[PDB]
Amino acid sequence: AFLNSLFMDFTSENELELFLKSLDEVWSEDLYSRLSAAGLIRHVISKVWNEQHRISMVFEYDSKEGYQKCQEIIDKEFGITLKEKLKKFVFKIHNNRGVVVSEFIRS
Amino acid sequence: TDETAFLNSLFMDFTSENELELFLKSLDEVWSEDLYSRLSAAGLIRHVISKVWNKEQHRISMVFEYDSKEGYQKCQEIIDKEFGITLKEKLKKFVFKIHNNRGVVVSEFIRS
Repeated sequence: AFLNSLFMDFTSENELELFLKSLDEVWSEDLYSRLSAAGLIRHVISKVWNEQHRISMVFEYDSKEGYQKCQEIIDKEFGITLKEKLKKFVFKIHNNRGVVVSEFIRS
Repeated sequence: TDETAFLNSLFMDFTSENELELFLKSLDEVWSEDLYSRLSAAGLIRHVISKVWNKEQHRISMVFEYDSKEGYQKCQEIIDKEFGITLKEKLKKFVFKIHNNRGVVVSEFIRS
């Protein structure tokens, strides 16, 4: 129903790599338990081959209320809870929030 | 459960909303279940098309997920053989640049 296709751009490859090797601390099991129960269907994190030190994150929600409930959780998670923990990384976020027009899913 | 190894999170920006709406209304001509059946056998796991809510742009996002990068390339071959001069010329009516973002999946969470 809803999907945020987000990109995180870092100032260096070393920053990107430390972040990727530190994922279980940022996107913890506890956080996923909460987001899961609030509407989160999937979350994929991938590298982006490039000039750019870019990370792609695609989030899929079962509804908009799902998206919003999870976003609040996420907004608080990084904007407040992990704020001081994430200052070691300088990065820029590009969000792409949208309603799903069509979807294909293999058997 | 299909694990995604390779992914493209691409986006397209149009010079007008009417053009975006027309492009959306022409996707069923492209992404037929017939084509999807053959691409899915070649490694396409998932394909999601979305209308981005952004007041500054007229944007469409697409996320293609593959079981492997080899699957991605076989799917590119299939797409090449699927369309020709008729699509080529339909796309000449539009103006947008595709922003691709391809790479290896590092982490995947799927619910339950």
